[PDB]
Amino acid sequence: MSVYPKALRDEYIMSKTLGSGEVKLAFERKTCKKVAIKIISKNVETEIEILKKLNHPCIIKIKNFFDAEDYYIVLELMEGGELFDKVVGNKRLKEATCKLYFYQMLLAVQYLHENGIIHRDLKPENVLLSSQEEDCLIKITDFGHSKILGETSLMRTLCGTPTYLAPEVLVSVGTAGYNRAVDCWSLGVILFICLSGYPPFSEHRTQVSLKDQITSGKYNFIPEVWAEVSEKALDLVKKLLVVDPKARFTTEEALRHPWLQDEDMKRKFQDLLSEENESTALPQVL
Amino acid sequence: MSVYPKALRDEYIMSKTLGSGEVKLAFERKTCKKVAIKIISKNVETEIEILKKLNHPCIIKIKNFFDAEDYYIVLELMEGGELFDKVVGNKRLKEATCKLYFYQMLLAVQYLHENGIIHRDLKPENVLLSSQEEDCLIKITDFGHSKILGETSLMRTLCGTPTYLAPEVLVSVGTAGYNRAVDCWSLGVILFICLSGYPPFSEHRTQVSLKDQITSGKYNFIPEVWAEVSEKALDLVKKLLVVDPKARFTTEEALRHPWLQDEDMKRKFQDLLSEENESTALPQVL
Ligand SMILES: Nc1cc(-c2cccnc2)n[nH]1
Ligand SMILES: Nc1cc(-c2cccnc2)n[nH]1
Ligand SMILES: [Cl-]
Ligand SMILES: [Cl-]
Repeated sequence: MSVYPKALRDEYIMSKTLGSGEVKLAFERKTCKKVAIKIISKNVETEIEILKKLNHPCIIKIKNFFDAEDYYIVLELMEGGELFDKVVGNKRLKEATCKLYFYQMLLAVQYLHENGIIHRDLKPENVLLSSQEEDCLIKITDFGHSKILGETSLMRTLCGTPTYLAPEVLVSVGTAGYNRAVDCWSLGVILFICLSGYPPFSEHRTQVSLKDQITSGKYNFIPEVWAEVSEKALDLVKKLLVVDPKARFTTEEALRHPWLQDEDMKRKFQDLLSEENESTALPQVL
Repeated sequence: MSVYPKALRDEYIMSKTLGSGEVKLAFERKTCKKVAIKIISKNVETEIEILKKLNHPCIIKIKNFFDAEDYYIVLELMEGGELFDKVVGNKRLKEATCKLYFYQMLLAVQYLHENGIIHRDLKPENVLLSSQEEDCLIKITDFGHSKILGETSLMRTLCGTPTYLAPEVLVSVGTAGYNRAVDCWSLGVILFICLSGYPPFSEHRTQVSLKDQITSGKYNFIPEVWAEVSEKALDLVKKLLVVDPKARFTTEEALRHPWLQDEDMKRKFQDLLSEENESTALPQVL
């Protein structure tokens, strides 16, 4: 009881659903190559604007866009699907795999912040794996909730005498420009789930409200589970799941952390990178 | 070394400067009536959008707009000029006059908030008097810094499970939707200046920083000055200059305050209103 717009249909051959909410597999007619088409029912203009400008190997790339009776966003296909499907229902990833994926999430999020973009909705369902192999490339998706940086409204206000300026505004100055720390919290919640198989904060088998657990920063620590996990890995989690956003670890601090000082891991990612990049490598000036 | 655009020039005869920063007096050709033309050098689109939709006797009305090499905003002329020029350099207004003007500022700001608009830059230089008479109509101007309401970004976020939501975001929930209280602070600083002739917070003859005076909410109280002012008037000032924005008086609470329960004042404003409105009164169905 619905059709695809003529414009989309002219360029792509639509196929099977990859993930409803919907995301469909499609074939670009010109190349005969698999693509992914994200259908948004009728903020998307901001998302396209962000996507088009951003260029990193661990951030999803926009290939095409259709503004019809619904929104159609053509993206590169990720054959591994969602990271969520690897962690769902107490399923746990090996420490090495966690590092390989985490490192990439850190590089991706560092890039975003470097470029003044805050994702705001990082989750295992927004981290996509490139292949059905455990040693693969990851890419960050869903820039729907993303925000463009600048405390510009406060900065403009501060340029004047605060004769008439309310105290709450002068108070906010202390915290202002730490909105990006929300993404480091999120990564910290992601890293906990990956390593343990379980969430740090939940309403399962507890009296304390999800709100209170988070505000206090008192995560559920199950020793039996974490015993199979290194002290370095847990130290990093502890460093990102810090209530004070000014005290919280940045992507830079996390990347400098001992847990990430792994040359084997760094080499594997570089090998996966060159493997992807080998297909489109133009001969070069020597 | 500059000219007015042909489009503006086709409709208006530009005249003398009313206030630089610039604001010029002009004559609408069709009516031979005095107008005020605000020239902004190349947010104005938001300001026009707000102005066009808002309709209250104590809020400036937009008559025309020109988007040229500069921005030109045609507004109703206010022959009394800025309220700032009545309070500048220890000059003080009589209590009755303060009430008449304050009441109108409260009605104007109530309207804004009722309609989901926060002015954000209320000052005596943004309050315009209709005539050179002390008993006159006032109108609120400069919607440049104004913001359109809705905690929509937090509201959208709260619709989900906060498994991955940062604690600072859950903390902000307590305060969220009290941004309008910034305008009540501002009015409170305005009312202090009008009644006393002096500002509540300044770096003049004091050790404590302007920031600290405001954050603490410790205004400069000079008894000798305020002795000539009623306890009701000062009680209202004390009620608006409250550090906690949740505890601070709203426009509704202020309008309900004993100081404003003045039928003589309310009658005078109504008489000034009908006097302005008499010119454009269409005969009506009886
Ligand atoms: N852009 C993109 C989305 C997807 C996907 C794959 C499987 C399930 N859900 C989403 N792949 N590539
Ligand atoms: N719209 C408007 C502005 C002004 C004005 C008058 C005098 C000084 N500064 C501004 N009258 N009416
Ligand atoms: Cl179809
Ligand atoms: Cl000219």
